[PDB]
Amino acid sequence: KASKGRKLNYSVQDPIANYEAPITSGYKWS
Amino acid sequence: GISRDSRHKRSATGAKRAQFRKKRKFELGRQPANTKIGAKRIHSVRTRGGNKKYRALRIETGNFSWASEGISKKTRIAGVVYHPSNNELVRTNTLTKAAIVQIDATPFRQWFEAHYGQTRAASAKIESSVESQFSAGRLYACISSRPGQSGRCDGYILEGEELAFYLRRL
Amino acid sequence: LDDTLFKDEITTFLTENGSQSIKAEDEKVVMPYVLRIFFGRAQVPPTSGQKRSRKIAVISVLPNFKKPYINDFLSLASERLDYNYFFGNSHQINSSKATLKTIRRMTGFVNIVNSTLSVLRTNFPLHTNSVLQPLIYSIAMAYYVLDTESTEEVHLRKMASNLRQQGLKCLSSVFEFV
Amino acid sequence: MKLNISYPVNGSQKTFEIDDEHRIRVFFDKRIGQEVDGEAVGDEFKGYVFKISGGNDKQGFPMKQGVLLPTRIKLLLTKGERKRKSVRGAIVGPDLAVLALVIVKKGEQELEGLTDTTVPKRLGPKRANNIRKFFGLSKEDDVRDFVIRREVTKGEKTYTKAPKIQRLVTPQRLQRKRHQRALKVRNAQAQREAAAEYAQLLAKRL
Amino acid sequence: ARGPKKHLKRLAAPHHWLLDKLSGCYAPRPSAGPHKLRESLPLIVFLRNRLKYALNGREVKAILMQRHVKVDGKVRTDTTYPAGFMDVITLDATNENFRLVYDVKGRFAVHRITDEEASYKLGKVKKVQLGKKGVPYVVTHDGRTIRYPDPNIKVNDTVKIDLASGKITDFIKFDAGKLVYVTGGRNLGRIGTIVHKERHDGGFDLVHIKDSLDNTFVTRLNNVFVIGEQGKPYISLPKGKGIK
Amino acid sequence: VQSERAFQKQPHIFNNPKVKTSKRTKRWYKNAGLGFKTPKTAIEGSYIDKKCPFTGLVSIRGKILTGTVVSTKMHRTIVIRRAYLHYIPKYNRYEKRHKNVPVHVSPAFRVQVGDIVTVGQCRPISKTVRFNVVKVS
RNA sequence: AUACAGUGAAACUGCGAAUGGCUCAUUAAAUCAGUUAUCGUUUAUUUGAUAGUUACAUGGUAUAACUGUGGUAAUUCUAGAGCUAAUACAUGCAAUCUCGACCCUUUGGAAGAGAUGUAUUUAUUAGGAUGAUUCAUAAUAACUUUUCGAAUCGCAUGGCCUUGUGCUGGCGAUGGUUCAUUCAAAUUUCUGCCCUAUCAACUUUCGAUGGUAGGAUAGUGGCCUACCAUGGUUUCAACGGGUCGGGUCCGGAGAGGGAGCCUGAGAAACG
Ligand SMILES: [Mg+2]
Ligand SMILES: [Mg+2]
Ligand SMILES: [Mg+2]
Repeated sequence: KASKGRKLNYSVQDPIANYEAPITSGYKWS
Repeated sequence: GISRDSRHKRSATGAKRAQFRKKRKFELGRQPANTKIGAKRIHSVRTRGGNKKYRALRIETGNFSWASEGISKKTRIAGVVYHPSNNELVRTNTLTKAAIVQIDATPFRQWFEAHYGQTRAASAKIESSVESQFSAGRLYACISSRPGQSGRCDGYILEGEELAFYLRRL
Repeated sequence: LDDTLFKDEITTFLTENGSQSIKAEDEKVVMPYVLRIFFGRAQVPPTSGQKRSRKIAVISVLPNFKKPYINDFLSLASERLDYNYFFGNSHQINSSKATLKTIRRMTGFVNIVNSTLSVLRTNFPLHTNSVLQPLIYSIAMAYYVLDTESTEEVHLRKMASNLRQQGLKCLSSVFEFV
Repeated sequence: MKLNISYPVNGSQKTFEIDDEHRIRVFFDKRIGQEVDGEAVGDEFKGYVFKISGGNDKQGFPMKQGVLLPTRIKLLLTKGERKRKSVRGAIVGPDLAVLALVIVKKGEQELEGLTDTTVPKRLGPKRANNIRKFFGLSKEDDVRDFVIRREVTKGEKTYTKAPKIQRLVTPQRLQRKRHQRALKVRNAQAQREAAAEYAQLLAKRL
Repeated sequence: ARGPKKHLKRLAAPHHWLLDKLSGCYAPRPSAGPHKLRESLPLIVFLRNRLKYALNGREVKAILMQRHVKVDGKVRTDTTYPAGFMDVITLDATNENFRLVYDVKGRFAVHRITDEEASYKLGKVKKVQLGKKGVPYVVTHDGRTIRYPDPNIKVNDTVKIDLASGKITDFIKFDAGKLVYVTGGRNLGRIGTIVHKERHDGGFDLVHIKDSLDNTFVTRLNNVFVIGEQGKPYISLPKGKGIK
Repeated sequence: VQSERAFQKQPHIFNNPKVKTSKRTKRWYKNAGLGFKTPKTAIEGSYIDKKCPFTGLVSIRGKILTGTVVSTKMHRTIVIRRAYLHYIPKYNRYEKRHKNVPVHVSPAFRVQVGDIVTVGQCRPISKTVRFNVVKVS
């Protein structure tokens, strides 16, 4: 079942780790 | 990029084989040809040797064969209805071999009136379901060719227990 | 007119109930143009695999038309042949009309009828002036040429034999279907 | 700027250097393939029409048709192989060093080096039908007499040179066609005879 | 190598050519042709290292380009043309005709023949099948495709090919008591009579051969070439008659 | 039989409904050779198997082996065991060795864990299946 | 040599550049050594067979070399003009064989009836070879952005007459459809001497094992994908750890880094 990725795997993936950085300012509205 | 080499897979015991060598040209694969209904649109592919493979990216007409009556006519393909391997090919209306499509029945209807002079009688008798489809205006057919290889969408009309089983699945 | 798109245009433009099919109101004006165009394509000599397919396609679109138009197409084929004098008189052929050129036109006419009989079969529309009269006049011409002409005209005799052989084939078919 | 003007009917071409910026201005903002009136350029060009065809900038890079800019850009050029190379835009501007023009139509006055002078075609027709077209020969006429001959003199020696007619009907070609047809006939006949002998052998065996 | 080879080192050349080991570093690589690479004798070797008629490759090239050498009744100009078993080589100027036959040692022997014996060759029918338009044909060992063969002819039979027309003159069936030439294995070049043909479906058939001295030896069927019925071979044999 | 998303049929074997000559669906078969008897259950059966050597598009050629069935827990495939004695010269001694061979088994055969099977080589059916059961005993 | 004709730079076409050479970092059935299959595939070339289905020869929808004008600091950098060819690029054209009355003449003529490419795709029908085939092969109906079926060249100028350069022609070259053959390539069956348990579980943690169907492949094949089954190896040692191959030759790789493409029969190209 888990084969072919059909089951969701939450283990960290190094290549995509820190692919982007969050904006601290947040959404435009308060 | 696509490759067919079996070295990358695990051995029968389950060991992880090491990357033996770089990818070779004699073990290549090419991207799939997602044939979709529309204006005919094909481009050649120069394959190993001097041979050429036609990629049917788009197609809307095909030769379909009534096997029981042993005749063949060129007809428009209405749309995909049921595909055994994956359903989402039905949703996007993708054409590949074994896909069941709906084809215009008009040329077969005209030919049948021509040959039998009926809209002698015993021979004219045909399965009830096929006559019902003729009344509907669309015929369930199975594509026999491989649109991703030969550039054609040739096939045949479902009949008999073929038609019964596929109608049940529908 | 374009050769490459000829086939796909037929299955789209002329297919009955087709989305791109001509409107019933526009059938009267357009169809005379269509019949003439196909008549030109039907005279292509079938020397190759593709050329044979084009001829069959031209004849295979006919059932899609309405019956009056089918008669119109047949009338065009017989128009060049002059047969009115033959039936007008007591079934007497003119020597002047008896030529290699006249036989060639007859063979072209008969070939169209033979193909059209195959596709339409029982539904073929048969009319005296349009088909049967020119068809009869052709077979009479073959007999007259065969007997009158000397053995020297080996080509003309051969062509006459072909027309008779095709002419009798045509008559055998038209009785069988209609 | 320098203007390289060519008269194609002549085949002639000459360069005119320009100093005043006002004819250069009427040339500004135009595009390759457009037309300009010579009278704006100068009285010497009064009544003329120039079609812009090409040119080069102060850095020597050529302009290319189809690109709409007044500046240079690295464009992917072709004729199989394709190279990213710098090219000027097709918009005429002050950045252009030399501008090439073709005289579409002639004005009132005649240019000294262009409308007065000719440069003959370097070579004449070689294919037979091209000879017939050039001289308008009838079919009955034989092209062999009308072929263009150029005289060549070496010191005191002198002799005529003429091209070799291609696509000419000559007995050799008729012979070749006849031989091909006869060869096909002979092969067919031999094959039929072989088939007949094979059938006879089977008949004897049975 | 990433494609077809074109060079053949001397030490890697077949042993039976008997090439001098000190002459150089390369040997003639037989071009593609009727015969296999390992079972062929290129014309350069035959003309230079066997007949000694040429002193170097250039002289062989001159000899051929004069159009003096005929291989099976047809002029050949390729120095490395692969002449092979039952091949007829004609030199008209020297009034010499040769047929290539393995001696008892197993190397190609210079065997002079009469012109009448040069007018034909022998071919083992390697395959029989129907071609296009339903015309039966036979493929022999030397690659000749002969159409309209005799129906009786079957695989492993041997046909008599006239060179001028390339047609079958007669044929010999494969049977016990027939005279056979060994064209491979350890017994190459020996001559004998068939005694019994063992058959193993899905495997290599074996045959027993008895020589005139009554010694017996077994060989695979592929390496047998029928040359006639006992005591009446259809070709001239080399000296010794393939004994021992 | 028709227990799959796609229909199962012997390819290019046509059954004309209009003529309706025979009640039995037309069935195609061949004999594998090497003296291996084609069973009747294949001939008048009703299964569909593309990899059956007697009814499928497969041919038996090459080596023919024998073994003991060790597993039959799959759909139409099994694992057999071939034993032998490997000789080490250094200790001049034999040691018992075994190899597990996966094999395709046609549904026309019935096989239990323990019986002896003779199998024939065929074109690669899967990642590991290169053989096909051809005689059960 | 009044079209050219000897020789011939340049340029366009054709072929070749995947051979040869060189170094050993890698990897312990991965390659490899022996052995087997392709009824599971592609193959330039060689060799042998093989295509009767405006024409006294079509176009520039064409350019190089070449002539001539220039830009730039400048390159195997450049644009504008003007020519001209093909085995380049396009287009393209009154016959044979069956059954044979008359049984006329008894080889024979013969009225009449008929039949007549290849290539791709599908459907359907028949089916000499091998142990074995849905094999070879043949036929039917259609399909094609779909082919191919000499608009080519050298040497020579013979035989007929109906004197027109009328008809009919000898030896070669280069092409081309399919099959076979050869050079090869690709997978593939079985077997194959180190120490190890102080390496006992491993695979299934983006297929692991198998079926059905499709996509891709030159093809077979979880090679990739959708659905479904729960498996495969191992105490007779799986899994793990340590330590160029065989015999100058035969194998095996690799030549700024990594990714992506391209032609060609052959490369993931030393381009
Ligand atoms: Mg400057
Ligand atoms: Mg090449
Ligand atoms: Mg599959």
